[PDB]
Amino acid sequence: YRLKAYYREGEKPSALRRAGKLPGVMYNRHLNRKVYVDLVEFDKVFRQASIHHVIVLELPDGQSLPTLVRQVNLDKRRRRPEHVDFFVLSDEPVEMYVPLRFVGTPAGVRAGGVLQEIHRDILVKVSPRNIPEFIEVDVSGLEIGDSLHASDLKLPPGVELAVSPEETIAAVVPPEDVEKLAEEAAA
Amino acid sequence: RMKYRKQQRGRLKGATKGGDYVAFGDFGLVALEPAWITAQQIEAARVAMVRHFRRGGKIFIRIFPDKPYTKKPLEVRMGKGKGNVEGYVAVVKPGRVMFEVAGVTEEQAMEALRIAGHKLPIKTKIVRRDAYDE
Amino acid sequence: TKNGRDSQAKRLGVKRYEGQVVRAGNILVRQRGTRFKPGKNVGMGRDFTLFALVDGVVEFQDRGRLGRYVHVRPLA
Amino acid sequence: MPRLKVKLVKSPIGYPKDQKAALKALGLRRLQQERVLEDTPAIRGNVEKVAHLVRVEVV
RNA sequence: UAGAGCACUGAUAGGGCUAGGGGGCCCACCAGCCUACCAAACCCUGUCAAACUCCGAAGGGUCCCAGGUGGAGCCUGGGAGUGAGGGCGCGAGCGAUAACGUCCGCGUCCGAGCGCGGGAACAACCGAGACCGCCAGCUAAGGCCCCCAAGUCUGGGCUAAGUGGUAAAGGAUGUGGCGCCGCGAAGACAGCCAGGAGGUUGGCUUAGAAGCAGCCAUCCUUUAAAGAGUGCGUAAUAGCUCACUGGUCGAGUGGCGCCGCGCCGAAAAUGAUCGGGGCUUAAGCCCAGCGCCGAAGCUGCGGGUCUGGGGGAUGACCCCA
RNA sequence: UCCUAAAAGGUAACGGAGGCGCCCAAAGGUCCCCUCAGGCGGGACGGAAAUCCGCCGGAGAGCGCAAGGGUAGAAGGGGGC
RNA sequence: UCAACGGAUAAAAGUUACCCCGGGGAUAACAGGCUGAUCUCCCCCGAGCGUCCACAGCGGCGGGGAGGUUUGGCACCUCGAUGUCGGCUCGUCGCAUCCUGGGGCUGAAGAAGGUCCCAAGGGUUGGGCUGUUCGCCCAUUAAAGCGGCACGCGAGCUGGG
RNA sequence: UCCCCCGUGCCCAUAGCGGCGUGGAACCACCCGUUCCCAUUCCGAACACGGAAGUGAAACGCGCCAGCGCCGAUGGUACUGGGCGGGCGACCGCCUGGGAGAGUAGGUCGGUGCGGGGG
Ligand SMILES: [Mg+2]
Ligand SMILES: [Mg+2]
Ligand SMILES: [Mg+2]
Ligand SMILES: [Mg+2]
Ligand SMILES: [Mg+2]
Ligand SMILES: [Mg+2]
Ligand SMILES: [Mg+2]
Ligand SMILES: [Mg+2]
Ligand SMILES: [Mg+2]
Ligand SMILES: [Mg+2]
Ligand SMILES: [Mg+2]
Ligand SMILES: [Mg+2]
Ligand SMILES: [Mg+2]
Ligand SMILES: [Mg+2]
Ligand SMILES: [Mg+2]
Ligand SMILES: [Mg+2]
Ligand SMILES: [Mg+2]
Ligand SMILES: [Mg+2]
Ligand SMILES: [Mg+2]
Ligand SMILES: [Mg+2]
Ligand SMILES: [Mg+2]
Ligand SMILES: [Mg+2]
Ligand SMILES: [Mg+2]
Ligand SMILES: [Mg+2]
Ligand SMILES: [Mg+2]
Ligand SMILES: [Mg+2]
Ligand SMILES: [Mg+2]
Ligand SMILES: [Mg+2]
Ligand SMILES: [Mg+2]
Ligand SMILES: [Mg+2]
Ligand SMILES: [Mg+2]
Ligand SMILES: [Mg+2]
Ligand SMILES: [Mg+2]
Ligand SMILES: [Mg+2]
Ligand SMILES: [Mg+2]
Ligand SMILES: [Mg+2]
Ligand SMILES: [Mg+2]
Ligand SMILES: [Mg+2]
Ligand SMILES: [Mg+2]
Ligand SMILES: [Mg+2]
Ligand SMILES: [Mg+2]
Ligand SMILES: [Mg+2]
Ligand SMILES: [Mg+2]
Ligand SMILES: [Mg+2]
Ligand SMILES: [Mg+2]
Ligand SMILES: [Mg+2]
Ligand SMILES: [Mg+2]
Ligand SMILES: [Mg+2]
Ligand SMILES: [Mg+2]
Ligand SMILES: [Mg+2]
Ligand SMILES: [Mg+2]
Ligand SMILES: [Mg+2]
Ligand SMILES: [Mg+2]
Ligand SMILES: [Mg+2]
Ligand SMILES: [Mg+2]
Ligand SMILES: [Mg+2]
Ligand SMILES: [Mg+2]
Ligand SMILES: [Mg+2]
Ligand SMILES: [Mg+2]
Ligand SMILES: [Mg+2]
Ligand SMILES: [Mg+2]
Ligand SMILES: [Mg+2]
Ligand SMILES: [Mg+2]
Ligand SMILES: [Mg+2]
Ligand SMILES: [Mg+2]
Ligand SMILES: [Mg+2]
Ligand SMILES: [Mg+2]
Ligand SMILES: [Mg+2]
Ligand SMILES: [Mg+2]
Ligand SMILES: [Mg+2]
Ligand SMILES: [Mg+2]
Ligand SMILES: [Mg+2]
Ligand SMILES: [Mg+2]
Ligand SMILES: [Mg+2]
Ligand SMILES: [Mg+2]
Ligand SMILES: [Mg+2]
Ligand SMILES: [Mg+2]
Ligand SMILES: [Mg+2]
Ligand SMILES: [Mg+2]
Ligand SMILES: [Mg+2]
Ligand SMILES: [Mg+2]
Ligand SMILES: [Mg+2]
Ligand SMILES: [Mg+2]
Ligand SMILES: [Mg+2]
Ligand SMILES: [Mg+2]
Ligand SMILES: [Mg+2]
Ligand SMILES: [Mg+2]
Ligand SMILES: [Mg+2]
Ligand SMILES: [Mg+2]
Ligand SMILES: [Mg+2]
Ligand SMILES: [Mg+2]
Ligand SMILES: [Mg+2]
Ligand SMILES: [Mg+2]
Ligand SMILES: [Mg+2]
Ligand SMILES: [Mg+2]
Ligand SMILES: [Mg+2]
Ligand SMILES: [Mg+2]
Ligand SMILES: [Mg+2]
Ligand SMILES: [Mg+2]
Ligand SMILES: [Mg+2]
Ligand SMILES: [Mg+2]
Ligand SMILES: [Mg+2]
Ligand SMILES: [Mg+2]
Ligand SMILES: [Mg+2]
Ligand SMILES: [Mg+2]
Ligand SMILES: [Mg+2]
Ligand SMILES: [Mg+2]
Ligand SMILES: [Mg+2]
Ligand SMILES: [Mg+2]
Ligand SMILES: [Mg+2]
Ligand SMILES: [Mg+2]
Ligand SMILES: [Mg+2]
Ligand SMILES: [Mg+2]
Ligand SMILES: [Mg+2]
Ligand SMILES: [Mg+2]
Ligand SMILES: [Mg+2]
Ligand SMILES: [Mg+2]
Ligand SMILES: [Mg+2]
Ligand SMILES: [Mg+2]
Ligand SMILES: [Mg+2]
Ligand SMILES: [Mg+2]
Ligand SMILES: [Mg+2]
Ligand SMILES: [Mg+2]
Ligand SMILES: [Mg+2]
Ligand SMILES: [Mg+2]
Ligand SMILES: [Mg+2]
Ligand SMILES: [Mg+2]
Ligand SMILES: [Mg+2]
Ligand SMILES: [Mg+2]
Ligand SMILES: [Mg+2]
Ligand SMILES: [Mg+2]
Ligand SMILES: [Mg+2]
Ligand SMILES: [Mg+2]
Ligand SMILES: [Mg+2]
Ligand SMILES: [Mg+2]
Ligand SMILES: [Mg+2]
Ligand SMILES: [Mg+2]
Ligand SMILES: [Mg+2]
Ligand SMILES: [Mg+2]
Ligand SMILES: [Mg+2]
Ligand SMILES: [Mg+2]
Ligand SMILES: [Mg+2]
Ligand SMILES: [Mg+2]
Ligand SMILES: [Mg+2]
Ligand SMILES: [Mg+2]
Ligand SMILES: [Mg+2]
Ligand SMILES: [Mg+2]
Ligand SMILES: [Mg+2]
Ligand SMILES: [Mg+2]
Ligand SMILES: [Mg+2]
Ligand SMILES: [Mg+2]
Ligand SMILES: [Mg+2]
Ligand SMILES: [Mg+2]
Ligand SMILES: [Mg+2]
Ligand SMILES: [Mg+2]
Ligand SMILES: [Mg+2]
Ligand SMILES: [Mg+2]
Ligand SMILES: [Mg+2]
Ligand SMILES: [Mg+2]
Ligand SMILES: [Mg+2]
Ligand SMILES: [Mg+2]
Ligand SMILES: [Mg+2]
Ligand SMILES: [Mg+2]
Ligand SMILES: [Mg+2]
Ligand SMILES: [Mg+2]
Ligand SMILES: [Mg+2]
Ligand SMILES: [Mg+2]
Ligand SMILES: [Mg+2]
Ligand SMILES: [Mg+2]
Ligand SMILES: [Mg+2]
Ligand SMILES: [Mg+2]
Ligand SMILES: [Mg+2]
Ligand SMILES: [Mg+2]
Ligand SMILES: [Mg+2]
Ligand SMILES: [Mg+2]
Ligand SMILES: [Mg+2]
Ligand SMILES: [Mg+2]
Ligand SMILES: [Mg+2]
Ligand SMILES: [Mg+2]
Ligand SMILES: [Mg+2]
Ligand SMILES: [Mg+2]
Ligand SMILES: [Mg+2]
Ligand SMILES: [Mg+2]
Ligand SMILES: [Mg+2]
Ligand SMILES: [Mg+2]
Ligand SMILES: [Mg+2]
Ligand SMILES: [Mg+2]
Ligand SMILES: [Mg+2]
Ligand SMILES: [Mg+2]
Ligand SMILES: [Mg+2]
Ligand SMILES: [Mg+2]
Ligand SMILES: [Mg+2]
Repeated sequence: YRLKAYYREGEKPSALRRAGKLPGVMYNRHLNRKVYVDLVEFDKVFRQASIHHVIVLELPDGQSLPTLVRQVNLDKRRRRPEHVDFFVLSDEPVEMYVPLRFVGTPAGVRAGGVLQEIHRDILVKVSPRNIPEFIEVDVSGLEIGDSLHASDLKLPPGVELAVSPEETIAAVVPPEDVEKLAEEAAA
Repeated sequence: RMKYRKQQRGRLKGATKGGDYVAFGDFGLVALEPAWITAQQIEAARVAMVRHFRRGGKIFIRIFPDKPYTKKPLEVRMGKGKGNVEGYVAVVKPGRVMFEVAGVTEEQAMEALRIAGHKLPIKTKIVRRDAYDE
Repeated sequence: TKNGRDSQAKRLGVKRYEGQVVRAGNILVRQRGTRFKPGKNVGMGRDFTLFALVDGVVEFQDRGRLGRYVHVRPLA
Repeated sequence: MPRLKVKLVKSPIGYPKDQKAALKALGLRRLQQERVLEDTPAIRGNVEKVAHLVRVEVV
């Protein structure tokens, strides 16, 4: 996805927000710059984009850059972004969380139950060349009380995980109900 | 539970840490206003939620009551309240995420998460999940 | 309702700060245990008190894993 | 540097003791009183506190 | 310490993992296998703590150096009064996140400034520290439609409640403003004419359960169209109806979210009222700007006194601060 | 002793919690030597836990007693005088 | 264990409705006030009940508030005195309405009733028991309302408590 | 001036854990033995003495690695001296000066002073 950035310096972050320009930063092992996109704009983009999909930043230097969103700090009290970080990628093995499609409705979901998707993305070492829009998961052999860890994954080429081989991806869990109430309040 | 004894009141200054983001679940309920939420108040919302979608998905409870609630039996001034009469409470400041629902449709989360809001002493708000993570 | 107890305050802490002239043997720091260790011309008594052994000025120094030391850099 | 002119305008009444003493050090007797003096670091320091009670010119 | 943090002490929701416990098949040689149960330890997710801290400010404290001649400071000594305090702002405990409550800390004003202007009135809220005189002058807070000094001032919005003239969850096609989404001249929204169906009477329970009590759920066919179904209704039907398509029509229209002012929620005791009268493109609310009234504050002029300094060999007395 | 106590000291309430009215001729002085708790494995009686060996294990042990601060580069355990 | 721990003697407990003096609203009891936990009423949510059907009628779990009749908290005027329960006389005001008037809904055929809304104008009985307030009861009624006024009213009365 | 090793101090984890490689000529360790000095609550394990032969295994020196530990910005927010405004309140906002913790980017398998032997 693409987005038009702007250069910043001494101006008050508070003042920028007044107008509608969300401040932020861009950087890597070599770069580091005070910047600010337009909020309403960034929203449209970041909503779709997220920290999984790359963004092409466009400065008034004609400069295009393949920046990944590192973190976005929010205004506690009525949620809303205050300030962003953009990691300028290059071509080296970078790690980063990437999406997760749990396709197929497990034995539990069928017999009444709940798919608890512990994760919705995975920290994996990877090249800027590789940006698998997702990673499918055959989660269907899941009975009530079962789980799916990292060890089980459809890892595309060149994509090694950075997390643990044990760390769980998701699980099916029992569905709370009203009959449960009788027992709970009693004991 | 265990801890120790009775605990001072302390104020509820700005909702700084008073808050979070949606952890698990499809939707959730946030506090717009600071308050002490009682044990009873909590369970009230819970059981409400379930009762709404019988045999339903999963309700998360991000808040938890650990402050002892002191109170005097209709007397005057010796010692500190035997307290614990309402029992215990949770410090909810503006922003905090209190309940997550998952495994249901919007019209269910909206309704249930709303009904719960009727048990809470506070103005509240129900969130989708935007995308803002970390 | 038993609780009205307490002990009287012991008023302890650093008594003379860094960059302060000191006479022969006046106290410099009163401390609970060994929040501070001796140093150049600086001994310590039973209660872990730290006092000057000579005149001159007091200087502090943090030695990390070692401890925090306090000594008098004399002159005359 | 330039000498500072400093006129007192808002009554120091009710204002914390410290500032009471600043207006004293700045030689600011009574209200609406003019007062021109050197711009040193320590002079400003006082004029600093009592800002909300004085307007500063430059001469 | 505020903050924040979870590395110690504890607390904690969910999941992974895994000792011990529960309960079934399988047993007696004791073993094993399950477990939409209980649960230590460990892990990830997420979080709490006055008496928890890996971390940690603003700030405060003290020494040195400098400014600082002030009803400053220090030393000896004569004289005291005071040892009920009070309210307000802030930071805590107690209290019920009650009290013109209480108890500390920092500050402040009343005390003793119930002297002066503002707040209708009112120790302590805003303004200001009264030596005396003046039928002079500028301003402070506040205020400038009349009671009542001074603008029925200028410009741009909002409010129709007398809101303003002082109540909460919660509610609602009040009105104004910004934003995103979808529909529409290949005809939208509304209304209005026609169908709105077939196996089906969906499967399961129930005396009964025909889209239509309760439970489980995701077919295709005639078609341009009609949901294993929206709401009523019968004992159960049919029924009427939305959904749904096509025509009439002719231009806009439906929704989501943010902001400003207002509406409901709103019941008391001697007579009413925002101080009053009155006020509606305001005399209300928000933004901007010029002017003016307004204290015992400040300036002008005169006098008193005390201190300090300068003139006075001279005292006396004279000038000045 | 700790908190309240607002990062100097201090600081109240019939505020929140707990101890003291002793003990030790060694539990004292010094010289020399020595380093725990706990977790896993191996071991006849033992048996979750005696004692033995291995490995990991910076202080979670210990310091006569409450709590805090300190602390194995000893204040902790042993010995000689 | 001078432990009441800065320790008055070497050496010490009760009682007063028979009581008294000096003081205090610096401090209780009455009342007022502030507060509103308790109290009275209203409201939000709607699990559920009512064959069907959430409000004809009802409402778990929890939430917001009004009023200032009760119980209470505080100690502010009043201790050089503000007489305290009940009755009696005379009342007057509120309205959250007991009756009569008007109205929507109804699980309203009619008659009768349920419930909410409007509405103080006037009305709101006599006796037994007890100091009683309160309450139970007898016989009636259109009805036998609740509450404020120092729980109105002792320089008006009574004086059972 | 330089390099190797040895003894010692300093900053006090960017120096540490683990992994891999490396040197015994000098140095150091281990190794030989326990008559003597001296020593084990028992053991020459340890400390101690005499001393070639063997060895670089262990220990240690050096170096490469980041997986763990450790260091870790920038921007931004919390909070906050001082000044001002708002709500009945529980609270909230503005100005001026200060400004973290966490997390991110990234760094690290150290640096250096004196003395002594060795080319
Ligand atoms: Mg694919
Ligand atoms: Mg409460
Ligand atoms: Mg009492
Ligand atoms: Mg889902
Ligand atoms: Mg969904
Ligand atoms: Mg509610
Ligand atoms: Mg609410
Ligand atoms: Mg809401
Ligand atoms: Mg986030
Ligand atoms: Mg005390
Ligand atoms: Mg103490
Ligand atoms: Mg004390
Ligand atoms: Mg203390
Ligand atoms: Mg100061
Ligand atoms: Mg004057
Ligand atoms: Mg922890
Ligand atoms: Mg954790
Ligand atoms: Mg846990
Ligand atoms: Mg747990
Ligand atoms: Mg757990
Ligand atoms: Mg479980
Ligand atoms: Mg088992
Ligand atoms: Mg098990
Ligand atoms: Mg078992
Ligand atoms: Mg059996
Ligand atoms: Mg079985
Ligand atoms: Mg059998
Ligand atoms: Mg089992
Ligand atoms: Mg692990
Ligand atoms: Mg861990
Ligand atoms: Mg974790
Ligand atoms: Mg982790
Ligand atoms: Mg703390
Ligand atoms: Mg610390
Ligand atoms: Mg850390
Ligand atoms: Mg740090
Ligand atoms: Mg200073
Ligand atoms: Mg000086
Ligand atoms: Mg004197
Ligand atoms: Mg006193
Ligand atoms: Mg006082
Ligand atoms: Mg005072
Ligand atoms: Mg005061
Ligand atoms: Mg108060
Ligand atoms: Mg004064
Ligand atoms: Mg007056
Ligand atoms: Mg007033
Ligand atoms: Mg006064
Ligand atoms: Mg006054
Ligand atoms: Mg004028
Ligand atoms: Mg003016
Ligand atoms: Mg003005
Ligand atoms: Mg105008
Ligand atoms: Mg206008
Ligand atoms: Mg009004
Ligand atoms: Mg509202
Ligand atoms: Mg609304
Ligand atoms: Mg609408
Ligand atoms: Mg068409
Ligand atoms: Mg049909
Ligand atoms: Mg059928
Ligand atoms: Mg059938
Ligand atoms: Mg049919
Ligand atoms: Mg039917
Ligand atoms: Mg299919
Ligand atoms: Mg019919
Ligand atoms: Mg039938
Ligand atoms: Mg039909
Ligand atoms: Mg529109
Ligand atoms: Mg009403
Ligand atoms: Mg304006
Ligand atoms: Mg203006
Ligand atoms: Mg001008
Ligand atoms: Mg004057
Ligand atoms: Mg004059
Ligand atoms: Mg003279
Ligand atoms: Mg003379
Ligand atoms: Mg002369
Ligand atoms: Mg003469
Ligand atoms: Mg003369
Ligand atoms: Mg003259
Ligand atoms: Mg202490
Ligand atoms: Mg402490
Ligand atoms: Mg302190
Ligand atoms: Mg302390
Ligand atoms: Mg402070
Ligand atoms: Mg302080
Ligand atoms: Mg505190
Ligand atoms: Mg301190
Ligand atoms: Mg307390
Ligand atoms: Mg004795
Ligand atoms: Mg001995
Ligand atoms: Mg061991
Ligand atoms: Mg092992
Ligand atoms: Mg064995
Ligand atoms: Mg054993
Ligand atoms: Mg064993
Ligand atoms: Mg330690
Ligand atoms: Mg102990
Ligand atoms: Mg101890
Ligand atoms: Mg301490
Ligand atoms: Mg200790
Ligand atoms: Mg300790
Ligand atoms: Mg320690
Ligand atoms: Mg310890
Ligand atoms: Mg020793
Ligand atoms: Mg010892
Ligand atoms: Mg000894
Ligand atoms: Mg005594
Ligand atoms: Mg005695
Ligand atoms: Mg004493
Ligand atoms: Mg006696
Ligand atoms: Mg007697
Ligand atoms: Mg008596
Ligand atoms: Mg008497
Ligand atoms: Mg008698
Ligand atoms: Mg008698
Ligand atoms: Mg008698
Ligand atoms: Mg008698
Ligand atoms: Mg007598
Ligand atoms: Mg008397
Ligand atoms: Mg009083
Ligand atoms: Mg009273
Ligand atoms: Mg109330
Ligand atoms: Mg009750
Ligand atoms: Mg009530
Ligand atoms: Mg109400
Ligand atoms: Mg009602
Ligand atoms: Mg509900
Ligand atoms: Mg509903
Ligand atoms: Mg039913
Ligand atoms: Mg329902
Ligand atoms: Mg229930
Ligand atoms: Mg109930
Ligand atoms: Mg209720
Ligand atoms: Mg409540
Ligand atoms: Mg309630
Ligand atoms: Mg309530
Ligand atoms: Mg209530
Ligand atoms: Mg009362
Ligand atoms: Mg008082
Ligand atoms: Mg009198
Ligand atoms: Mg009288
Ligand atoms: Mg009415
Ligand atoms: Mg009624
Ligand atoms: Mg009627
Ligand atoms: Mg009828
Ligand atoms: Mg009716
Ligand atoms: Mg009697
Ligand atoms: Mg009667
Ligand atoms: Mg009456
Ligand atoms: Mg009364
Ligand atoms: Mg009364
Ligand atoms: Mg009376
Ligand atoms: Mg009488
Ligand atoms: Mg009477
Ligand atoms: Mg009477
Ligand atoms: Mg008589
Ligand atoms: Mg009698
Ligand atoms: Mg009598
Ligand atoms: Mg050379
Ligand atoms: Mg040379
Ligand atoms: Mg050195
Ligand atoms: Mg090796
Ligand atoms: Mg060799
Ligand atoms: Mg041999
Ligand atoms: Mg031998
Ligand atoms: Mg021999
Ligand atoms: Mg010999
Ligand atoms: Mg020999
Ligand atoms: Mg020896
Ligand atoms: Mg031996
Ligand atoms: Mg020999
Ligand atoms: Mg060789
Ligand atoms: Mg070799
Ligand atoms: Mg080697
Ligand atoms: Mg090595
Ligand atoms: Mg760190
Ligand atoms: Mg960091
Ligand atoms: Mg920063
Ligand atoms: Mg500030
Ligand atoms: Mg401030
Ligand atoms: Mg300012
Ligand atoms: Mg206010
Ligand atoms: Mg940081
Ligand atoms: Mg981290
Ligand atoms: Mg990294
Ligand atoms: Mg390293
Ligand atoms: Mg290494
Ligand atoms: Mg050298
Ligand atoms: Mg050399
Ligand atoms: Mg050489």
